[PDB]
Amino acid sequence: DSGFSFGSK
Amino acid sequence: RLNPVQLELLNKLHLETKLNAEYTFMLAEQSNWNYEVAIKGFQSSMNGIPREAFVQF
Repeated sequence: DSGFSFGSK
Repeated sequence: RLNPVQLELLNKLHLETKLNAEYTFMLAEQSNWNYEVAIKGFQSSMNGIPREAFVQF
């Protein structure tokens, strides 16, 4: 899976 | 693929956030490949990352 995000984009 | 530099970063990333390489990479990209932000990156969202991405870290 994907679409995940980390550092406040 | 990837540049030995970015790769090494993944290692530090998988050795600092240890949130699973594949995912860690997701961070190496979602973090602009900075590092400091990468790390913080993991420590950033830390509210959606699954148990698959977050392996004991």
